[PDB]
Amino acid sequence: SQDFITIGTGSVTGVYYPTGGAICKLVNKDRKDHNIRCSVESTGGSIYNVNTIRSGELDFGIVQSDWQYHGYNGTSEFAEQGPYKKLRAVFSMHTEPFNIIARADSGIENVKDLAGKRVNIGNPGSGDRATMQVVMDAFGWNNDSFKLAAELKGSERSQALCDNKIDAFIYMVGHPNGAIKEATTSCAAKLVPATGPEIEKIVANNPYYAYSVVPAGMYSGTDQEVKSFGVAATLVTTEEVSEAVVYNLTKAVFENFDTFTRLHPAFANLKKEDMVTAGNSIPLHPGAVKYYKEAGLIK
Ligand SMILES: N[C@@H](CCC(=O)O)C(=O)O
Ligand code: NA
Ligand code: NA
Repeated sequence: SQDFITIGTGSVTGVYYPTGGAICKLVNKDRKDHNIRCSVESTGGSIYNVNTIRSGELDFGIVQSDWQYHGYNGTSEFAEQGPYKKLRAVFSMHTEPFNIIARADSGIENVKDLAGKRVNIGNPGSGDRATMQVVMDAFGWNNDSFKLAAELKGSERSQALCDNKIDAFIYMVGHPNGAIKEATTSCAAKLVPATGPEIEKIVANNPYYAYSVVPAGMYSGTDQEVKSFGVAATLVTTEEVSEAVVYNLTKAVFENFDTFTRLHPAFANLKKEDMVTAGNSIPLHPGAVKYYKEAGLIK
Protein backbone atom coordinates (compact mmCIF):
# COMPACT_ATOMS: atom_id res chain seq x y z
CA SER A 1 0.00 0.00 0.00
CA GLN A 2 1.22 3.50 -0.83
CA ASP A 3 1.81 5.32 2.45
CA PHE A 4 3.58 8.56 1.41
CA ILE A 5 2.13 11.21 -0.90
CA THR A 6 3.50 14.51 -2.20
CA ILE A 7 1.47 17.56 -3.30
CA GLY A 8 3.03 19.98 -5.78
CA THR A 9 2.05 23.60 -5.20
CA GLY A 10 3.74 26.89 -6.11
CA SER A 11 6.02 29.61 -4.82
CA VAL A 12 6.23 29.88 -1.04
CA THR A 13 4.60 33.35 -0.92
CA GLY A 14 1.56 32.25 -2.96
CA VAL A 15 -1.67 30.54 -1.93
CA TYR A 16 -1.03 27.08 -3.41
CA TYR A 17 1.83 26.38 -1.00
CA PRO A 18 -0.15 26.94 2.25
CA THR A 19 -3.11 25.18 0.59
CA GLY A 20 -0.99 22.07 0.23
CA GLY A 21 0.17 22.50 3.82
CA ALA A 22 -3.44 22.64 5.02
CA ILE A 23 -4.42 19.49 3.10
CA CYS A 24 -1.41 17.58 4.43
CA LYS A 25 -2.17 18.56 8.04
CA LEU A 26 -5.69 17.15 7.73
CA VAL A 27 -4.34 13.97 6.14
CA ASN A 28 -1.49 13.60 8.65
CA LYS A 29 -3.61 13.98 11.79
CA ASP A 30 -5.10 10.51 11.13
CA ARG A 31 -1.93 8.81 9.90
CA LYS A 32 -2.17 6.28 12.73
CA ASP A 33 -5.38 5.01 11.05
CA HIS A 34 -4.87 5.18 7.27
CA ASN A 35 -1.03 5.08 7.54
CA ILE A 36 -0.76 7.86 4.92
CA ARG A 37 1.93 10.53 5.32
CA CYS A 38 1.55 13.73 3.28
CA SER A 39 4.23 16.24 2.31
CA VAL A 40 4.18 19.50 0.35
CA GLU A 41 6.52 20.62 -2.41
CA SER A 42 7.05 24.19 -3.53
CA THR A 43 7.15 24.17 -7.33
CA GLY A 44 7.04 26.37 -10.42
CA GLY A 45 3.23 26.21 -10.67
CA SER A 46 0.37 24.61 -12.60
CA ILE A 47 2.27 23.48 -15.70
CA TYR A 48 5.14 21.88 -13.78
CA ASN A 49 2.62 20.20 -11.48
CA VAL A 50 0.74 18.48 -14.33
CA ASN A 51 3.92 17.35 -16.07
CA THR A 52 5.47 16.05 -12.83
CA ILE A 53 2.39 14.07 -11.80
CA ARG A 54 2.68 12.51 -15.26
CA SER A 55 6.38 11.71 -14.82
CA GLY A 56 5.57 10.08 -11.46
CA GLU A 57 7.37 12.36 -8.98
CA LEU A 58 4.19 14.03 -7.66
CA ASP A 59 1.05 12.23 -6.51
CA PHE A 60 -1.15 15.35 -6.34
CA GLY A 61 -0.85 18.86 -7.67
CA ILE A 62 -2.71 22.15 -7.42
CA VAL A 63 -3.56 23.35 -10.93
CA GLN A 64 -5.61 26.22 -12.38
CA SER A 65 -8.90 25.11 -13.91
CA ASP A 66 -7.79 26.14 -17.40
CA TRP A 67 -4.68 23.95 -17.23
CA GLN A 68 -6.63 21.05 -15.74
CA TYR A 69 -8.65 21.05 -18.97
CA HIS A 70 -5.69 21.54 -21.29
CA GLY A 71 -3.36 19.15 -19.45
CA TYR A 72 -5.91 16.34 -19.73
CA ASN A 73 -6.51 17.12 -23.41
CA GLY A 74 -2.90 17.82 -24.37
CA THR A 75 -3.76 21.21 -25.87
CA SER A 76 -2.54 24.83 -25.77
CA GLU A 77 0.44 24.94 -23.35
CA PHE A 78 0.51 21.11 -23.29
CA ALA A 79 0.28 20.62 -27.07
CA GLU A 80 3.85 19.35 -27.40
CA GLN A 81 3.38 16.99 -24.43
CA GLY A 82 0.34 15.25 -25.92
CA PRO A 83 -2.81 14.31 -24.01
CA TYR A 84 -2.67 12.98 -20.45
CA LYS A 85 -5.94 11.08 -20.10
CA LYS A 86 -4.92 9.57 -16.75
CA LEU A 87 -5.22 13.00 -15.12
CA ARG A 88 -8.14 13.19 -12.68
CA ALA A 89 -9.82 15.94 -10.69
CA VAL A 90 -10.29 15.72 -6.92
CA PHE A 91 -11.93 19.00 -5.87
CA SER A 92 -11.74 22.71 -6.64
CA MET A 93 -11.00 25.53 -4.21
CA HIS A 94 -10.54 29.31 -4.25
CA THR A 95 -10.78 31.75 -7.16
CA GLU A 96 -7.53 33.02 -8.74
CA PRO A 97 -7.81 36.38 -10.53
CA PHE A 98 -5.37 37.50 -13.20
CA ASN A 99 -3.57 40.16 -11.14
CA ILE A 100 -1.34 42.95 -12.43
CA ILE A 101 0.97 44.56 -9.85
CA ALA A 102 2.65 47.71 -11.13
CA ARG A 103 4.95 50.43 -9.86
CA ALA A 104 3.16 53.58 -8.76
CA ASP A 105 4.94 55.73 -11.37
CA SER A 106 4.73 53.12 -14.14
CA GLY A 107 1.83 54.71 -16.03
CA ILE A 108 0.21 51.25 -16.23
CA GLU A 109 -3.51 51.78 -15.66
CA ASN A 110 -5.02 48.76 -17.46
CA VAL A 111 -3.90 45.50 -19.06
CA LYS A 112 -3.43 47.15 -22.47
CA ASP A 113 -0.73 49.38 -20.94
CA LEU A 114 1.59 46.39 -20.37
CA ALA A 115 2.86 46.57 -23.96
CA GLY A 116 6.15 48.41 -24.29
CA LYS A 117 6.97 48.07 -20.57
CA ARG A 118 9.23 45.80 -18.53
CA VAL A 119 6.78 43.06 -17.52
CA ASN A 120 7.43 39.84 -15.64
CA ILE A 121 5.21 37.48 -17.64
CA GLY A 122 6.02 34.44 -15.49
CA ASN A 123 8.42 31.50 -15.15
CA PRO A 124 8.11 28.51 -17.51
CA GLY A 125 6.10 25.90 -15.66
CA SER A 126 3.80 28.42 -13.99
CA GLY A 127 0.13 28.85 -14.74
CA ASP A 128 0.95 32.57 -14.60
CA ARG A 129 2.97 32.46 -17.80
CA ALA A 130 0.69 29.97 -19.55
CA THR A 131 -2.42 32.10 -18.92
CA MET A 132 -0.49 35.29 -19.74
CA GLN A 133 0.04 33.68 -23.15
CA VAL A 134 -3.75 33.59 -23.56
CA VAL A 135 -3.85 37.31 -22.75
CA MET A 136 -1.02 37.99 -25.19
CA ASP A 137 -2.90 36.11 -27.92
CA ALA A 138 -6.00 38.26 -27.39
CA PHE A 139 -3.88 41.41 -27.86
CA GLY A 140 -1.73 40.10 -30.72
CA TRP A 141 1.35 40.33 -28.47
CA ASN A 142 4.51 38.27 -28.38
CA ASN A 143 7.56 38.58 -26.12
CA ASP A 144 9.00 41.36 -28.30
CA SER A 145 5.84 43.40 -27.61
CA PHE A 146 7.39 44.14 -24.20
CA LYS A 147 10.55 46.13 -23.61
CA LEU A 148 11.58 43.24 -21.34
CA ALA A 149 9.84 39.87 -20.83
CA ALA A 150 11.11 38.59 -17.48
CA GLU A 151 10.46 35.08 -16.19
CA LEU A 152 10.96 35.29 -12.43
CA LYS A 153 9.24 32.77 -10.18
CA GLY A 154 6.57 34.07 -7.82
CA SER A 155 8.73 34.48 -4.72
CA GLU A 156 11.07 36.91 -6.53
CA ARG A 157 8.70 39.30 -8.33
CA SER A 158 8.02 41.77 -5.52
CA GLN A 159 11.73 42.25 -4.80
CA ALA A 160 12.34 42.84 -8.52
CA LEU A 161 9.48 45.34 -8.75
CA CYS A 162 10.76 47.26 -5.72
CA ASP A 163 14.32 47.29 -7.08
CA ASN A 164 13.01 48.99 -10.26
CA LYS A 165 14.01 46.01 -12.43
CA ILE A 166 10.47 45.64 -13.81
CA ASP A 167 7.52 47.98 -14.22
CA ALA A 168 4.92 45.30 -13.41
CA PHE A 169 4.45 41.60 -12.79
CA ILE A 170 1.43 39.39 -13.39
CA TYR A 171 0.27 36.69 -10.98
CA MET A 172 -2.64 34.24 -11.24
CA VAL A 173 -3.22 33.84 -7.51
CA GLY A 174 -5.92 34.04 -4.85
CA HIS A 175 -6.20 36.67 -2.14
CA PRO A 176 -4.79 37.69 0.23
CA ASN A 177 -1.26 36.40 -0.55
CA GLY A 178 2.17 37.40 0.70
CA ALA A 179 3.68 38.40 -2.65
CA ILE A 180 1.13 41.13 -3.38
CA LYS A 181 1.00 42.22 0.27
CA GLU A 182 4.76 42.90 0.15
CA ALA A 183 4.68 44.94 -3.06
CA THR A 184 1.67 47.07 -2.09
CA THR A 185 2.90 47.66 1.46
CA SER A 186 6.62 48.21 1.01
CA CYS A 187 6.88 49.73 -2.48
CA ALA A 188 3.54 51.55 -3.06
CA ALA A 189 2.73 49.12 -5.87
CA LYS A 190 -0.82 49.22 -7.22
CA LEU A 191 -3.17 46.45 -8.26
CA VAL A 192 -4.13 47.20 -11.87
CA PRO A 193 -7.42 46.10 -13.50
CA ALA A 194 -7.67 44.01 -16.67
CA THR A 195 -10.79 45.18 -18.53
CA GLY A 196 -11.67 45.98 -22.12
CA PRO A 197 -12.78 44.15 -25.26
CA GLU A 198 -9.87 41.68 -25.19
CA ILE A 199 -10.66 40.54 -21.65
CA GLU A 200 -14.39 40.43 -22.44
CA LYS A 201 -13.68 38.11 -25.39
CA ILE A 202 -11.49 35.91 -23.18
CA VAL A 203 -14.31 35.59 -20.64
CA ALA A 204 -17.08 35.14 -23.23
CA ASN A 205 -15.28 32.45 -25.24
CA ASN A 206 -14.12 30.11 -22.46
CA PRO A 207 -16.04 28.34 -19.67
CA TYR A 208 -13.03 28.41 -17.30
CA TYR A 209 -12.52 32.20 -17.40
CA ALA A 210 -15.01 34.37 -15.49
CA TYR A 211 -15.05 38.00 -14.40
CA SER A 212 -13.39 38.64 -11.05
CA VAL A 213 -13.28 41.44 -8.49
CA VAL A 214 -10.70 42.11 -5.78
CA PRO A 215 -12.46 44.29 -3.17
CA ALA A 216 -11.22 47.64 -1.96
CA GLY A 217 -9.25 47.29 1.27
CA MET A 218 -7.73 43.89 0.44
CA TYR A 219 -4.35 45.67 0.18
CA SER A 220 -3.14 49.07 1.30
CA GLY A 221 -3.17 51.61 -1.52
CA THR A 222 -5.88 49.88 -3.58
CA ASP A 223 -8.83 51.97 -2.43
CA GLN A 224 -11.21 50.82 -5.19
CA GLU A 225 -12.20 47.37 -6.35
CA VAL A 226 -10.08 45.85 -9.13
CA LYS A 227 -11.86 43.99 -11.95
CA SER A 228 -10.25 41.26 -14.04
CA PHE A 229 -10.87 37.63 -15.01
CA GLY A 230 -10.11 34.52 -12.99
CA VAL A 231 -9.81 30.74 -12.88
CA ALA A 232 -10.39 28.28 -10.04
CA ALA A 233 -7.65 26.49 -8.12
CA THR A 234 -8.15 22.72 -8.33
CA LEU A 235 -6.48 19.64 -6.85
CA VAL A 236 -5.68 16.99 -9.47
CA THR A 237 -4.05 13.56 -9.39
CA THR A 238 -3.66 10.52 -11.66
CA GLU A 239 -5.75 7.38 -11.89
CA GLU A 240 -2.50 5.53 -11.07
CA VAL A 241 -2.90 6.73 -7.47
CA SER A 242 -4.93 4.19 -5.52
CA GLU A 243 -8.62 4.67 -4.82
CA ALA A 244 -7.94 4.27 -1.09
CA VAL A 245 -5.38 7.10 -1.06
CA VAL A 246 -7.58 9.62 -2.90
CA TYR A 247 -10.60 8.56 -0.82
CA ASN A 248 -8.77 9.27 2.44
CA LEU A 249 -7.43 12.63 1.26
CA THR A 250 -10.89 13.72 0.04
CA LYS A 251 -12.46 12.55 3.31
CA ALA A 252 -9.79 14.36 5.36
CA VAL A 253 -10.71 17.70 3.77
CA PHE A 254 -14.49 17.34 3.55
CA GLU A 255 -15.06 15.70 6.95
CA ASN A 256 -12.96 18.46 8.57
CA PHE A 257 -14.45 21.17 6.38
CA ASP A 258 -15.04 23.77 9.11
CA THR A 259 -11.39 23.39 10.11
CA PHE A 260 -10.21 23.57 6.48
CA THR A 261 -12.02 26.87 5.85
CA ARG A 262 -10.31 28.39 8.91
CA LEU A 263 -6.78 27.52 7.74
CA HIS A 264 -6.36 30.24 5.10
CA PRO A 265 -8.46 33.35 4.44
CA ALA A 266 -8.86 32.39 0.77
CA PHE A 267 -10.99 29.40 1.89
CA ALA A 268 -13.47 31.41 3.97
CA ASN A 269 -16.37 31.18 1.49
CA LEU A 270 -15.85 27.71 -0.02
CA LYS A 271 -18.96 25.57 -0.49
CA LYS A 272 -18.79 21.76 -0.54
CA GLU A 273 -21.20 21.41 -3.47
CA ASP A 274 -19.19 23.87 -5.56
CA MET A 275 -15.90 22.13 -4.75
CA VAL A 276 -17.17 18.96 -6.42
CA THR A 277 -18.14 20.50 -9.77
CA ALA A 278 -17.04 24.13 -10.22
CA GLY A 279 -13.88 24.46 -12.28
CA ASN A 280 -13.66 20.67 -12.78
CA SER A 281 -13.97 19.66 -16.44
CA ILE A 282 -12.11 16.31 -16.47
CA PRO A 283 -13.19 13.03 -14.79
CA LEU A 284 -13.09 12.88 -11.00
CA HIS A 285 -10.79 10.30 -9.46
CA PRO A 286 -12.75 7.16 -8.41
CA GLY A 287 -11.56 7.58 -4.81
CA ALA A 288 -13.09 11.05 -4.65
CA VAL A 289 -16.33 9.83 -6.26
CA LYS A 290 -16.49 7.09 -3.61
CA TYR A 291 -16.45 9.64 -0.78
CA TYR A 292 -18.81 12.09 -2.51
CA LYS A 293 -21.40 9.33 -2.94
CA GLU A 294 -21.15 8.35 0.74
CA ALA A 295 -21.53 12.03 1.69
CA GLY A 296 -24.55 12.57 -0.58
CA LEU A 297 -22.59 15.13 -2.62
CA ILE A 298 -22.95 13.01 -5.79
CA LYS A 299 -26.27 11.46 -6.95
N1 LIG B 1 -1.85 29.70 -10.28
C1 LIG B 1 -0.42 29.91 -10.12
C2 LIG B 1 0.01 29.66 -8.67
C3 LIG B 1 -0.63 30.62 -7.68
C4 LIG B 1 -0.26 30.30 -6.25
O1 LIG B 1 0.91 29.92 -6.00
O2 LIG B 1 -1.13 30.43 -5.37
C5 LIG B 1 0.34 28.99 -11.05
O3 LIG B 1 -0.20 27.96 -11.44
O4 LIG B 1 1.49 29.25 -11.41
NA1 NA C 1 -16.40 32.42 -19.43
NA1 NA D 1 -17.69 21.22 -13.89
